[PDB]
Amino acid sequence: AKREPIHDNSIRTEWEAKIAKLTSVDQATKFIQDFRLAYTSPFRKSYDIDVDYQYIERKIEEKLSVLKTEKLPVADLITKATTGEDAAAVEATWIAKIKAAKSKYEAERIHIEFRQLYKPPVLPVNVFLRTDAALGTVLMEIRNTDYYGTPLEGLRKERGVKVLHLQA
Amino acid sequence: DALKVNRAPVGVEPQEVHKWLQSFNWDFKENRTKYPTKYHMANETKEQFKVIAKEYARMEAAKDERQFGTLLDGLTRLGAGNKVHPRWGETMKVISNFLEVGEYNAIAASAMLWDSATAAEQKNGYLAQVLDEIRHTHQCAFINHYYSKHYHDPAGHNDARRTRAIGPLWKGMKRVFADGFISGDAVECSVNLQLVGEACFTNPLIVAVTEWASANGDEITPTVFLSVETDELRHMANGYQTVVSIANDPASAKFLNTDLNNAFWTQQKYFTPVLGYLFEYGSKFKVEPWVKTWNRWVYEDWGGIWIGRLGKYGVESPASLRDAKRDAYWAHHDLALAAYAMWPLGFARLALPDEEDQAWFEANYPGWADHYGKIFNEWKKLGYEDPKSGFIPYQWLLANGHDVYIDRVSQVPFIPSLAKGTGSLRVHEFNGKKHSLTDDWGERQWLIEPERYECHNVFEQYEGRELSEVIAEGHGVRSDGKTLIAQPHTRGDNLWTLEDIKRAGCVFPDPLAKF
Amino acid sequence: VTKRGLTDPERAAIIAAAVPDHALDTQRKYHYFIQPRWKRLSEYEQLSCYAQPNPDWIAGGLDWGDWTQKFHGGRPSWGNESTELRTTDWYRHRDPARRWHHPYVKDKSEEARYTQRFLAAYSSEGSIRTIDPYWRDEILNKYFGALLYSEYGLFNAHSSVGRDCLSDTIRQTAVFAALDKVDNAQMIQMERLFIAKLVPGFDASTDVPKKIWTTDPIYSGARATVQEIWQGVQDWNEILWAGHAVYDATFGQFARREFFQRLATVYGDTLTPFFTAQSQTYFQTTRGAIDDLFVYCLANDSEFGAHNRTFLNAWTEHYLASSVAALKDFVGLYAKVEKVAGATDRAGVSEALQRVFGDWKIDYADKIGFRVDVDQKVDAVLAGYKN
Ligand SMILES: [Cl-]
Ligand SMILES: [Cl-]
Ligand SMILES: [Cl-]
Ligand SMILES: [Cl-]
Ligand SMILES: [Fe+3]
Ligand SMILES: [Fe+3]
Repeated sequence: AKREPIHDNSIRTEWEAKIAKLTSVDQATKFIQDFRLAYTSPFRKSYDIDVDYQYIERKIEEKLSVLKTEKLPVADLITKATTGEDAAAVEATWIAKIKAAKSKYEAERIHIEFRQLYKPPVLPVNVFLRTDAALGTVLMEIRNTDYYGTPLEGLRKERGVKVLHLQA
Repeated sequence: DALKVNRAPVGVEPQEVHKWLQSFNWDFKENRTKYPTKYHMANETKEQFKVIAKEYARMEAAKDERQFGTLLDGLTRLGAGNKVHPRWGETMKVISNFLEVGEYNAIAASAMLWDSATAAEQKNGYLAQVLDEIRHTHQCAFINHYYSKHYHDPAGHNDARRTRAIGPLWKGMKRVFADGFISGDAVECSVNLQLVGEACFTNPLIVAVTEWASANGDEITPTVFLSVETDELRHMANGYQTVVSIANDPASAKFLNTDLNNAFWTQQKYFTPVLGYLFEYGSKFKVEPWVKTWNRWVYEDWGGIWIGRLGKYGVESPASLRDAKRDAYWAHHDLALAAYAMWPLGFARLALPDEEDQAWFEANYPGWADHYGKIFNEWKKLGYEDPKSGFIPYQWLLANGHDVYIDRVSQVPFIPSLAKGTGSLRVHEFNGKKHSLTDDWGERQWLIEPERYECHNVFEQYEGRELSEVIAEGHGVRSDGKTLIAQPHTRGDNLWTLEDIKRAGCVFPDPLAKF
Repeated sequence: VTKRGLTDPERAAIIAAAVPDHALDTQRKYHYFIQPRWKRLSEYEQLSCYAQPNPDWIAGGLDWGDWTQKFHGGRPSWGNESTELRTTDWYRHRDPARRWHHPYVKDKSEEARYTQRFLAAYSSEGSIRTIDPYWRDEILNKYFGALLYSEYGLFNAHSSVGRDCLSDTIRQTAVFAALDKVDNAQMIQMERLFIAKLVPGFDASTDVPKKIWTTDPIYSGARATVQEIWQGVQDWNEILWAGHAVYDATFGQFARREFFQRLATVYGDTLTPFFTAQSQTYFQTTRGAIDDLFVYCLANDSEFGAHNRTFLNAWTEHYLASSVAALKDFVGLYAKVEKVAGATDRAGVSEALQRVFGDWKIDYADKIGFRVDVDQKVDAVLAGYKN
């Protein structure tokens, strides 16, 4: 109905209050994963904070990152995800998943979900970036094969849009 | 020995060093690009220009000294900064600052291409462009810096790096000349930047801007842009060498023409309407009708000759070229309606076409008078220029059923009920959100790649808010804190303030609520 | 000849009638809202700052909303995922040399043209006649040649930095640092090509230098480190810090200044100091900017300083170990040089290492809270000095 101001508003303030209550890496990791699944990507559960979610995500990241440096052994910052998983094992899992994808629709959701679950600070930056690059290579190879082969009418059905208007 | 030696005077020329550059890279297992890509640039690729760092600096510094002499010595003595027709001085607020973001993002794009290449020579060609695009960022900045000091209206010349964020035309510039340059397969980015952006648009555009500028009294922009132009052939060559470097990869036959067609459509979707609008409506003295210019630049020079030279590497002219040409007749006039109607969201002072301009438009675009001419004349009669009127044409558009939509992919505005161009509205709901698309090529991009295209539009951010509050929050005011930067006329009297905007009660709707 | 509005009488009269008779605002300072680092806003800041169009969700950005086009999968055009370090404002960095493009190329042009005048005169002078031939042929040509590969690798480490980094002043600092490094490599080869014109039989091909860089134990640790900094990571702050503030500030300074520059002036080499003068000037210029980014901006960020120090200290521990190993391999080269007491003997190398590690402790380690025992590092390297 009526948006509040862009950069300072009650939605961002409410989420800042929630973030301030996070006191452990485990708690903040569940918080950020739940947040990214709920509010990010075309497959998000809700657009209710659309104009604020990117700023809020930044603030969650900052909280988790400081909790990591305050609470974790330094070596874990290099070798582990904040889920407790080994970072190289996460890379191996998700590369294998996308290499097994049978369509661009399976592959796109694998890549999107990898980012929702493991975007830094969950996974170390160097491991994340090289995994994201490997996944994107495969996703593009599948998507860009015969890119113009399906008519728009077919793509609309494959995507699953509800068509609300087509100008004559 | 210690007594005998050849004492002839010798130095070492740049090409003598460059001969050895290819040998500077070495083999190791991890020596490969970090970025996602479908292609492999061949390790033996060469570069056309044999430029080493010392010679790079020598050649660019010499150009700078001539340029800054003209600007800071000669033109200042002539008072030339205030001898520009106001319409054009206002247009340069937008042209220089919007092009600046393309220069800036091209730095990062060229560095990503340097990362993509393996051959030291190909890396070095991209590196020269990295440095040139820094130069050009500071050159566009310098134009607006000089206008800020010497032109009668410094507002908007002096703060566009924040005030551009208020308005809708900035979002489309970010697609073609910021995000399109850096977000994707490096080869897709190279086609957006070098093969299309520069070879099709920037190379002739930079020169054309200088012709419109000099015609309208601006000698600042020719001084700078004619120097920028001397660097561009090296960047077009980088794009050529991108294609050469992948020609033996089987991936090129699978993928290259798709990336090229998508990039061509991307670039033209913005520049076809926007450049014609800035040239024809942002000028007093006219150089050439945009419809003629577009056909020469895009269809003949680029789509024919320049892309033809890449046929030996499997490149085809874009499948979407004919569709682009069909929209180039009226697209910029359609855009003019939106730009004039939403003037308070800009950072420039606009001028409705006067009687002489109207005659020029109808002579070169028969049919203009009976459509756009009548609309503009009605807006003037309703008080377009008059701050006491409470009249802003975006509200007239809504009252008369002429809704404005934003393409989710290109960010370009579309008014289907008034458009003479070829766009057509598609509205889809996906996972609880509605999306408006405006052509077959962009709709395909969105349907296949929805996670690449999640840009919030001005109606989504500003929904239900009153216009003067948006402008004030975005700093769209002069130093008195109340007079708008943007204006609907170019005169020195009767400038609009926040209170004058508030009188209109313009509150942003959700254009997709009806669907 | 086209009419120009400035000079054509009719158009100039039309323009004069259209131009308001007074200015429409008084604020003539371009990007007057930039926070100045110094007493007055500089032209460097005006032309550089906020050119990058970051939104509010990247610290310091003035724009809003998502990017218009992202990578397949969703990677943003620029994003916080690009580095572990955090800050209240990515735009804070300032190069103390205030280099925008024009002063950068102006200064390098001076060096470009003066270099060719110097070479034409040096060849006319015949001054190469007094260089020690063994230094010239067996040490300088081969091992200084091989060093160009270190400079070239550090150059290339910047490719992903130039794409990934999060503000305009940082991008300029990074690109100018990169060009200076490739310049160093090109200048080493220029010196070798010049000597080849004066000394019959002197081979300026890179074949032998490259074989040494890629296979000689003397450069094994250095090459391993450069390969890791360039191609083993993508965090752009990790690259700049490891490359310039650790590896190049220890190994690089030792090789360029303590080995090639210093020993040139014990073996009668009147040519090499002209070339090392440039690389050492570039090193100190780059250091000024690297220091501002990592110390003023990041290690001492009001909200994230301790967090950033945790990462910077972890990186330093790792890359200092790599650089110590690189120097331990490198000091094997002294077995091949003519002894000069106080310069190439174990005691002379010890003092050289005390300078490099002692200077490094003051210039970087102390500033990020990294504890380092200088004598320990000196002794660790000297274990590689052959008996
Ligand atoms: Cl939810
Ligand atoms: Cl596990
Ligand atoms: Cl600010
Ligand atoms: Cl010899
Ligand atoms: Fe440029
Ligand atoms: Fe360019």
